[PDB]
Amino acid sequence: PVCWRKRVKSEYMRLRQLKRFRRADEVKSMFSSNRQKILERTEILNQEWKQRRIQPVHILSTRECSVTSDLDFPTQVIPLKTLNAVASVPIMYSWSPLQQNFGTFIEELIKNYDCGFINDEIFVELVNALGQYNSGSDKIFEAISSMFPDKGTAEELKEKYKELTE
Amino acid sequence: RKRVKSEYMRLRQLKRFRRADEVKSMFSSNRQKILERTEILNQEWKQRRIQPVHILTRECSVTSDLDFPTQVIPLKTLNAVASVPIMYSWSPLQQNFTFIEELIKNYCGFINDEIFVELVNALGQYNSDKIFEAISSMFPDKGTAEELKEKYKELTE
Amino acid sequence: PVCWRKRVKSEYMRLRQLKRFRRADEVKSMFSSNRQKILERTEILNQEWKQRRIQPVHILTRECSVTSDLDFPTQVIPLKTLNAVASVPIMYSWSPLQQNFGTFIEELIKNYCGFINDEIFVELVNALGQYDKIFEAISSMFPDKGTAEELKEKYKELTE
Amino acid sequence: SCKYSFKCVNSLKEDHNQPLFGVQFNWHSKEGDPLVFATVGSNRVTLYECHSQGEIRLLQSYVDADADENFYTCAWTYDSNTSHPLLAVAGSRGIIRIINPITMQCIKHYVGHGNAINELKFHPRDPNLLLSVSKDHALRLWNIQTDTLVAIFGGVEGHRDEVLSADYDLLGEKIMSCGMDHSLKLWRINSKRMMNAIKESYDYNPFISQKIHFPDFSTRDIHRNYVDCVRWLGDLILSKSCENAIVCWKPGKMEDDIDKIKPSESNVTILGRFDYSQCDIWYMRFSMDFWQKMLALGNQVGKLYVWDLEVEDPHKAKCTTLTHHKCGAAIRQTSFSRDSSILIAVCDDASIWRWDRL
Amino acid sequence: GSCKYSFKCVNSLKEDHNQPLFGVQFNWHSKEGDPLVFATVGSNRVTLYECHSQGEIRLLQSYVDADADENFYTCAWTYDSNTSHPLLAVAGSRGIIRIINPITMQCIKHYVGHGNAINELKFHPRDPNLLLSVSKDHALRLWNIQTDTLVAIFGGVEGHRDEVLSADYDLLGEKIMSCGMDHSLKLWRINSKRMMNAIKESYDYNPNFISQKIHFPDFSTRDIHRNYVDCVRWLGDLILSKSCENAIVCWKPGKMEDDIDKIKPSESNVTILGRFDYSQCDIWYMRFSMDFWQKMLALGNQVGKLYVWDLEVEDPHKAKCTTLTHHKCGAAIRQTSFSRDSSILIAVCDDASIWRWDRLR
Amino acid sequence: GSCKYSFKCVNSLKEDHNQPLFGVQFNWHSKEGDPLVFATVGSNRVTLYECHSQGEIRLLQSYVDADADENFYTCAWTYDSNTSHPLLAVAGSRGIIRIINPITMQCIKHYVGHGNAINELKFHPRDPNLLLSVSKDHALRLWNIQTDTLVAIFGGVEGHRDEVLSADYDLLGEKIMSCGMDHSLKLWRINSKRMMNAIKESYDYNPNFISQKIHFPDFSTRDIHRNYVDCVRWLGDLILSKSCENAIVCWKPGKMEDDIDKIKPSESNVTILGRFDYSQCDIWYMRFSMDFWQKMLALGNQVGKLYVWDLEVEDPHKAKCTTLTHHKCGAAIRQTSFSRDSSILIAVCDDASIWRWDRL
Repeated sequence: PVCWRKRVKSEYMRLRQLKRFRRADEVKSMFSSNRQKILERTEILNQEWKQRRIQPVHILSTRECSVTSDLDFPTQVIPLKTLNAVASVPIMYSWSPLQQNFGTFIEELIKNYDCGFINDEIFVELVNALGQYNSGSDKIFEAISSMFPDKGTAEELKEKYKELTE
Repeated sequence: RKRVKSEYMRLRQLKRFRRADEVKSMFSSNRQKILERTEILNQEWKQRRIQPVHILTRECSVTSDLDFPTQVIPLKTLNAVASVPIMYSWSPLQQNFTFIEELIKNYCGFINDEIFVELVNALGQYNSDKIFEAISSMFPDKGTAEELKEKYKELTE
Repeated sequence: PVCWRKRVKSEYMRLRQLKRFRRADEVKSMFSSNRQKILERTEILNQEWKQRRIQPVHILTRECSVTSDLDFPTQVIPLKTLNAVASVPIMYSWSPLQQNFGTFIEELIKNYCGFINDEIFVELVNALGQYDKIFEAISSMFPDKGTAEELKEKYKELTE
Repeated sequence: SCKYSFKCVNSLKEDHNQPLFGVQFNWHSKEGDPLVFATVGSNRVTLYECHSQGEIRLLQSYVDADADENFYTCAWTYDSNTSHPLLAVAGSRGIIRIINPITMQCIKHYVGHGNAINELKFHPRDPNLLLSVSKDHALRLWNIQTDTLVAIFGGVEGHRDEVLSADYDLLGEKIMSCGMDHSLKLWRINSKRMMNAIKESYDYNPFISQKIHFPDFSTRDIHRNYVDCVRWLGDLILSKSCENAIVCWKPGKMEDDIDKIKPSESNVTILGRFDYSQCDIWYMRFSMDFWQKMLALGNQVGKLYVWDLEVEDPHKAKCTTLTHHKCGAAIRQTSFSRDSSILIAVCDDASIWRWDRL
Repeated sequence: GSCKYSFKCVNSLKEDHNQPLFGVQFNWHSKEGDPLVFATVGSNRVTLYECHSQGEIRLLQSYVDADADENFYTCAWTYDSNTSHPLLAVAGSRGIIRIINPITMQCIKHYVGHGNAINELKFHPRDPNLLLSVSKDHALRLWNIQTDTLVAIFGGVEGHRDEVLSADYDLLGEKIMSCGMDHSLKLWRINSKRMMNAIKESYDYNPNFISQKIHFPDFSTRDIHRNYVDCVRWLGDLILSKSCENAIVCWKPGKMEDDIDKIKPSESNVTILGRFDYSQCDIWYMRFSMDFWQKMLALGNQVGKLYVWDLEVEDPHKAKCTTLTHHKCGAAIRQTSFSRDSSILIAVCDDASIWRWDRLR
Repeated sequence: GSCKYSFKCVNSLKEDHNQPLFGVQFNWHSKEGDPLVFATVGSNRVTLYECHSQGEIRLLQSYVDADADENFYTCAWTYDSNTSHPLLAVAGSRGIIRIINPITMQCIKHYVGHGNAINELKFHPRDPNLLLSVSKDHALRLWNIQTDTLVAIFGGVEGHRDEVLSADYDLLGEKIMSCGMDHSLKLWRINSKRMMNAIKESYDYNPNFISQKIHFPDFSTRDIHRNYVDCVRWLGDLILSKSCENAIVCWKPGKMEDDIDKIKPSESNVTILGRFDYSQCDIWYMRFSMDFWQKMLALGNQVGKLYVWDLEVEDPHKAKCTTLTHHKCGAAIRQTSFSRDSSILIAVCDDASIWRWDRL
């Protein structure tokens, strides 16, 4: 009756407590065998570190930065180095059942952009300054057009140089 | 017509003064009513001798802005309050109405076949059909008494 | 080939740095020219200031406090409340023909029926009985109680 | 000026960084025993002991098993059979717990209410009578000696919204409640109906709970918004709301006696107003000392106002302002020690501020 | 390279309302030998302080508006020529100008003209009675506070198309430069004969007056900033102005060679001289300041840092500031103010704090 | 059962941006005798500090990304085999890896290609050139920063199905364990012949390159935590991992008797050894730390408290931890870092504050 139901609780609590003791003993040996592996493997890593001799980081010298401290220590100010921007690569992709499809100087022009990248005054000064090297005279205008295509093609820049020098 | 203006402020200051004196004596009468009844409570308090509160894995901390150091004491967990599983029926005629708990706390899945046979064998040391009725009364999910008795005969072989 | 665009890149930046130099020179000159204008004009205002003798500000129910993180103590002074400003009610009407548009009653609404009881109403008329003409005074000052002779119908009824 | 002056001698901070809503000194301490107070916030109850030189010793603290529980208030009492002190706490989920700090165990639970409990008050004369005011528009009176619900104050003419506060009068004959329905209501417990209900709450042994529908006085003409704190000042009433004033008023006309006030009473008399500033947020409760000589209230920017209730015209008298540079959090509740030597304030940033009278 | 002005933080206060302090002004009208006093405005409060040795800041006066929903944004000092009393003007969200006399401790004059909130107040550098107000109602207004008349309304058909956020007289008080949320900066000459006649007739008025409606500014541009312009000041004949783009632009109307006094209203050119660069000042209504001698530029950012540039160097736009920082100062700095002798720099914050920075010599 | 390690707060710093600092890493490659230095990442800023006597923390170097919208989440130290320079890898919301050289003070390498933001960077314990980046795109990637090649992509048809929040090499660098927002923890071996030949061909590459996609992990489980897993570390052949349920679970694949290197991918069993319990750390992206010798475990909570466990006791899961607290430290601690000798412990917070704890 009620007495058997109490021994069921009794014997069940005992059987589970035993199996708790059984597994507790297991994880203790799992932890102890495991630390031996950590001990030897970290020693391998450490013995490799004692071979290397890596150089120490130094503070070796208009934007700055500051770090403040709650304690006796003074405010520290050092210059803020700006990390070079990462280049976005202009990927273009074409798909058809048949096929698929896919320097320094021009970023020089873009970022200190305050005509088409070069004005008439500097363009004429440029043509004149290049006449020293060399009998084509066309190779000059083809090169200026190559690097400054926004101002015109080779034959266009030749016409404009003559316009501006009259 | 400016004496209606000052005869009025004459009269309303007359009644502003009278009501100011009314609450003055109201507070005074009320204060002694406070004085009498707080000492009726305080002399009841002097007759009592209530015990003082003293210092007692989860811990707790209390920091201080001033030179006093941080204090750490354990965090006693208050026992969970039981949600009563209620039920209610309606009719124009009528209106009707610890072991399990820690089994669910410590959690077919309650008792598995290996520990089930150890439980039967353990209870058999006391003397078996009464044993299976007690086990299913405790673990109804494992099966009824007759189900448990051939459950044990199946696993014994 | 590649040698020519080498030459124009070097000659271009040679000529570009010469003109950045030139514009840097012009802003340099603009600032220094401007600085003497600042110096000249700020001393004009400074000499005008030395002629005047402005009085200094001096210290002090609701109070205010100002605390300090450092060793200075907390400062408390009374808070002076600024007199409220009245944006007057403007009623404006438009026609293609036209365009249409003392303190005691301000004090009357603040310390707040008809603004005046019947117990103080009759105490007011007998207060002025010391000094028909009486009740056109009271009704223009206290309009809600009624007109001038509604107010002597008023006094006849509570007298009896 | 104001007569009482204080010094801030300590500032603590509990590790949960959660608003502490309530703080209560244990006034049942016997003369000579150190002054002890309790705090409630989040699912935590914490007990402290005050000492020399500003020292505050951390004694005990408890966590409710339920993580979604949020205690709002606490209240001290004692077991007259054992003279052990007891602390009752309640909050968001509407369950009353009775903690025994001597045996460091929770001894009793009461799960009657419908929603959150906003205030807990013990009868001044009978330590076993506990009053809980709740979000379900009702007040409940419990007998924690026999675990019986004596009465339920509310119903057809009870509060039509959350009850936020209530207070026994000094001798414990009547209750004054207030809530979000703008109204303050008087509940006489010295009635013979209520007296017989309290007697049979004790006579019961293995229940009849009396539902009081009508109060003995009601007014909605003191404040024009939620009333979130009410306390008796003898036979007068102190109650506040978001209009930055504690109003001192009384039912009836100036000369009308409190115990002769009929439920029909259509009048109230407002004696004066304790004016303060920047306390327009909800659930900011004010406090008095045992002798009802001082009145304290903290505001939402860390300042603490203390009034002298014994001067000629308290409503027109200046108050003492207790302010500290590092204290800018909203003070949710204050508590004087029994001898009024210490005043504690708890804030929405789990901070505790100790002010010692000079 | 390094900047030459260095400061030490010698005090920090906190007002009891814990509401943002938007404005702070030192009284530059005080005579030599009188203590340096400054005013703060925030919430519905006006507060006056007196600076002393060793960082001590004495609290002198405090005022509250009867209206709790009033929110003062700015203030400006002046004086009564007849009585030699200093006067302080305050204004804010309710669009009402108040003049407070700290000597009598009364509020002597109210002006309630504007259609909405007032964002900046400025007094003429040569006439203490002429008060300029810029407002949310798209217009500027010039008041004569001795005759209680409104001299002119700077706005209309070619005035600002959105809120006016700031303005500033030039040093001699001949022209005004304004800016606002329509991205524009506009020039209003007050030394024109129309304005000169308006000012004197405003002085000649006595009751038995209409104000001059200026529709067209003498210059306008949207081509300095790409967003709202929330603070403008004159630097001699050049302009300093800023937006939310973490830079103060130094520019001038017309081409490099052009005289300010010969810029015609048709001028479609502007010249950028340079930019004072900084960081973390991208929220709105953060104002920079200069000392009387216009040798220093100060600006606070939204995380409690205080930038000070030397304006006297050859390339001010290319030189580093000194950042003044304190471990306990982390709230946005709405405005700063130098004392007349540049000895003290005060900064007010969004958490109602005040920070006193004393110059090291 | 007190924890034997105890610390003292000796300094508290604060960077000027007042933005959350998500990562802190001591430079463990520093040689004996050189001062202990550490790096913090937060906002678009990187900052190197030097620790000195009496709690002094010297400010050494600081960098800002040109992109104002970059937000670095993690960093990791390595070194150059040839030049002996230490190197620092940083990454965050924009999913690009930068290699900063503090000796020359310039950014020497970009690695762009991840689908989305990178939540963790880790360097191979034996090969300084092998970098691991786990990302929002559900994948892991192994880079060879000597030849600038992608060695392998871990993920695909049986990889993670949501963001990858953390990963860790074992001590000898033979396998990787990763976790993420899909409740999963997956084991990727790199000592397989397929991976070792991919690492070899990455090295023998010269342009004068196909990266291998690993679709199937060598083990995977969702039966450890019931929510996102935001931090995983190896403890020998055992694993420590945590979620928002306020516990660090110590577990191992297979059953108790099963060897880690004999686990084959079909394994459906796991074994929970114990749990390191704490409180008030239920927000996401809160990472725990270990010293080099794996004798201590440290984790900060969201209200400024810092827990430190002694992992070398008999019952580590059942032992009291040291609770480091300070009255003015109430901001969420995002990451901790032990010096190599474990004499110093640094914590960085959501209010850009840096806390220095010196061991006693």
